[PDB]
Amino acid sequence: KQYQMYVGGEWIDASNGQTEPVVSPINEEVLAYIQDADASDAERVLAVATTAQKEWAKQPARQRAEVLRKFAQLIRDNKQYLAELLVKEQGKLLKVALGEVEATSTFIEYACDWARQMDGDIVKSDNANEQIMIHKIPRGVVVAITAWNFPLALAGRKIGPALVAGNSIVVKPTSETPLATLELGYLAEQAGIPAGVLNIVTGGGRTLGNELVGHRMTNMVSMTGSTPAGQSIIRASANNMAHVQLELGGKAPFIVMEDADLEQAAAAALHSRFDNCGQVCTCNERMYVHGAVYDEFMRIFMGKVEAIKVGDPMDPASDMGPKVNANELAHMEELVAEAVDEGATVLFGGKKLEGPEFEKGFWFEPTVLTNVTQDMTIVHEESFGPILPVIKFDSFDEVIEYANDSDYGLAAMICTQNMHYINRLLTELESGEIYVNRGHGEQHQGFHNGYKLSGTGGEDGKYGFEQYLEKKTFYIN
Amino acid sequence: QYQMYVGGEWIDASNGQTEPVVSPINEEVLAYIQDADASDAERVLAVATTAQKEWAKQPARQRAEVLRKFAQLIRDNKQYLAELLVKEQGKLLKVALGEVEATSTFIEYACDWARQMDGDIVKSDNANEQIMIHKIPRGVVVAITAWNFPLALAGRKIGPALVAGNSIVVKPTSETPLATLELGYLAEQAGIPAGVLNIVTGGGRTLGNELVGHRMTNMVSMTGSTPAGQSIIRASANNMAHVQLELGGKAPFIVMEDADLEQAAAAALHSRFDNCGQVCTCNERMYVHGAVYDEFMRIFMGKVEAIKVGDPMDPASDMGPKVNANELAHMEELVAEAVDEGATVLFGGKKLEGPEFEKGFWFEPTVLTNVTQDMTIVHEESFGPILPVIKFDSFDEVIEYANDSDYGLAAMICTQNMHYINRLLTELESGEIYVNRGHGEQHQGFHNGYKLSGTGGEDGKYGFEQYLEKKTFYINY
Ligand SMILES: NC(=O)c1ccc[n+]([C@@H]2O[C@H](COP(=O)([O-])OP(=O)(O)OC[C@H]3O[C@@H](n4cnc5c(N)ncnc54)[C@H](OP(=O)(O)O)[C@@H]3O)[C@@H](O)[C@H]2O)c1
Ligand SMILES: NC(=O)c1ccc[n+]([C@@H]2O[C@H](COP(=O)([O-])OP(=O)(O)OC[C@H]3O[C@@H](n4cnc5c(N)ncnc54)[C@H](OP(=O)(O)O)[C@@H]3O)[C@@H](O)[C@H]2O)c1
Repeated sequence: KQYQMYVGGEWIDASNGQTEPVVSPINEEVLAYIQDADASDAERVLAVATTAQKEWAKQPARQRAEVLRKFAQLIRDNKQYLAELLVKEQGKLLKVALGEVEATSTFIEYACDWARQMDGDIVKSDNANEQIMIHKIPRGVVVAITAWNFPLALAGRKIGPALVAGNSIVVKPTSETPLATLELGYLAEQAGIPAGVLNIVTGGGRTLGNELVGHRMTNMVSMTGSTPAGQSIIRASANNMAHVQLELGGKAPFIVMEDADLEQAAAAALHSRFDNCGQVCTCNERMYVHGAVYDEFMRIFMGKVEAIKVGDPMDPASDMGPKVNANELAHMEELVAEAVDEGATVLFGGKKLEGPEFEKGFWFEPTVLTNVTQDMTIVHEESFGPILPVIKFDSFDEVIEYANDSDYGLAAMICTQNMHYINRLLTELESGEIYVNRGHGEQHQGFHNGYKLSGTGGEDGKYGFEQYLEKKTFYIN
Repeated sequence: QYQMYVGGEWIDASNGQTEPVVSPINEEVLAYIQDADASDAERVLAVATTAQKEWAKQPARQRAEVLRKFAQLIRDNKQYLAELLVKEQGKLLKVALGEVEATSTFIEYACDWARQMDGDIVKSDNANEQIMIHKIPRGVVVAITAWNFPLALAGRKIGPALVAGNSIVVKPTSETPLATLELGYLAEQAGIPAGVLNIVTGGGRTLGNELVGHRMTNMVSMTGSTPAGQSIIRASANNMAHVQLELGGKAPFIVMEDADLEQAAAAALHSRFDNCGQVCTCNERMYVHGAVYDEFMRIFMGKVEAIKVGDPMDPASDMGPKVNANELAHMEELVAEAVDEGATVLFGGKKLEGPEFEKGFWFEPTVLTNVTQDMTIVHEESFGPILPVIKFDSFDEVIEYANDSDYGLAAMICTQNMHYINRLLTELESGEIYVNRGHGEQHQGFHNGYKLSGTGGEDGKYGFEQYLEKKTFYINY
């Protein structure tokens, strides 16, 4: 099977003859080939997107919302096909995959509610017989770049707001897991999305993606991915000063205070690390446990970790599937060996799975490291896998300083029944997305917003949607 | 000789370095300033970070009252600060009095947003859960200013930054810092706590570059040339500070066939030759419909020939000097290049001659005619009293001409045709549009540039809110 690219309502090949394979993490089966365009394909799809946007913007916002609501429902109609495709290309549990498809639909349906919230401002002038008008208008062409952990939902997360607001979009999905995203091309056509309003091109992030983000025709970049790629895009955007909405890496601490409910805290900590095989940007990446509850907490928590069943993600008994590819599995092995080198203990796991049920695929054991000090690399380098270091602490001010000792500042989780600890978080905890007495997991109406190198400018909600519009100011005498 | 205002104290550059400040009127050395390099960035950032922690705890009404007092002290010393602006920058005295006033009203206007910082209570999809989105200060703001209105640009940024609970590190232009440095004295007089307002002087490419990329810089608000802003965007990859950058312009001034010619001629005259062309919204290319060209030009050239160039303290002067020798040479180079490309020097085009102008940097009001759209003077920002004039035949043509540009800040159009004015909203790629009047924006507006004219905009509601960060809480009960 070989996919094409969706450009201007047609299916076309990369102008270089290049393809790229897509490999299942479950069994290393080559699932399909995709086009592997390079920088020379950017201008065509941007020009097509530019032309289509002029007509799309003229459509009443209510019609745009009606088309996208149909698009989102067509996605829901094909939930089972798309979920099984996500399981095969990306490796997530089937039940998580079904949840990702639903989130794709709801990300689009949530944005449709903003179809009627684009009013401008009538501003009173200091000068007589004069009016100041501040209109909201589309930016034009949005470039949307996605990551592989939730590729389909990350696309809907950006398609929805961009098209509702009257923009056209050029989606460059991750090259690791683009197949389900490419299938949206056919549903876009079924829903009646006009030709060129939704484009899907596949190719190298550092070639095609880099050409798209700095291009003259690109008015906005919405991108999800690692911090180094986001930094490259920031540099590129100096060439066009396109608005950049970049949602990048995390190193979320999970803090268990002395007065936490240990059973609630342990279950929240368990899911927050091992959801999606650790491949969540809000994951519990470093667990801080107060020394007074350490022993009792860890006995509860470790009983949970040791019962995680790693297996085939179509098997309903599986609690954790494979890692997405060999590069990411190698990263697990290197983080573990390096942590042993700097003095840490491997309490559980810490190796790739052995045995007949796992000779194909990229399988890593749920891993807990102890005797970890704050300065070890595993406390600072994002893991994005099932590796959890555990650090003791003795006071709030101590763990706060640990929490902020980071280049990342996306998620943070804390379990405590002390309301004054929680109130100090507003001014003292340098994370943009804070969970109190529960695990990670954001909502469409929230604001997914990362401090420091976790991004520059948030996503979702009203403050995410508002970034897909531009302003135009009129001084009218 | 001036020092730098850091942490409530006055100190020298840690290198031994100083830099002269020269009057454009007579080339008199006015003062020496500190010429600090990158090695002074950390220290001023450290005391700003410390001072912000206590500043943000003050009730917002108290911060507004301190800033209101700061704004009135600036007004109290209007005559001293205006004459200082005249000597260091060369603007006309009455414009200098206006700039001082706009410095105070920039701050006073920002004090009105002191009670417009409410967060959001957001209904959760889950029972017994609350989503809270708080608005908080960003932290340390770095403020970089340009030389054409140095004191107002400072106040345009000091006002919103400090009202919102940030601290500020102001790096003024090295060409014209003196009046800006005087603010340090007034900040002590007003009771601004030590370290909330800091003023450091040094090269933008050394000290400024180190300030904008530093880990302690949460936001950059900068005004200046497009190449400098492109350097700041690249540097911001290192910290992902929010960057509010207000860069170059190339504003078209458009005279449609149905324009009130006398009204259009006067608005065009001031829009180009205000502040010797040193305004980012200046009329930089004049498009005149061929059907009114001769009548409009006879009216317009009459007004140009009446411009009196001379001493900016003399109330008879309508235009003062260019700011320095390099900017003056740029005037001579742009004219010579335009002639070599085929333009006519209809008027002016030379350094002023004769005794009375043997000292200082004096250039004549200059009009270039028989210009084609592709000449360099139609594309490269001049920022001086040079005006090319281009014929056109249709609205569609002049929209293409207007948009054929790397800049997209200001635009001016004179017409009676409501259909033309309505088409501007979708077809004219400028963020700040003036209809049947000249340039000049207002504090309640939104000063916003498309393309390489800047990132997000400044002033008003949407400028103020960029000085705030968000924090999202998912609180489970
Ligand atoms: N903060 C959030 O909301 C959020 C949510 C999910 C994931 N993330 C983060 O994203 C990362 C996920 O893994 P990942 O490997 O997919 O991230 P990645 O390697 O940085 O890839 C992200 C995307 O950007 C492209 N890329 C790489 N360089 C680029 C460039 N110079 N210009 C344009 N695009 C470029 C990629 O293309 P190629 O695949 O072709 O290289 C890919 O489509 C993790 O760090 C995770 O924390 C963030
Ligand atoms: N859009 C607006 O609202 C607005 C309003 C007024 C002026 N402008 C523009 O400003 C330009 C003229 O002013 P200007 O000559 O002063 O601009 P400039 O030469 O770019 O200088 C701007 C400021 O930034 C600093 N600079 C230069 N490189 C820097 C860097 N790599 N990092 C940090 N700072 C750096 C400068 O420091 P040093 O000069 O001391 O070395 C200076 O303080 C014109 O193009 C005009 O259009 C824009």
